[PDB]
Amino acid sequence: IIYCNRRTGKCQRM
Repeated sequence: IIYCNRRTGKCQRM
């Protein structure tokens, strides 16, 4: 996943 949601802040695949 590469999505960079500005809400949750999930940009990486950690």
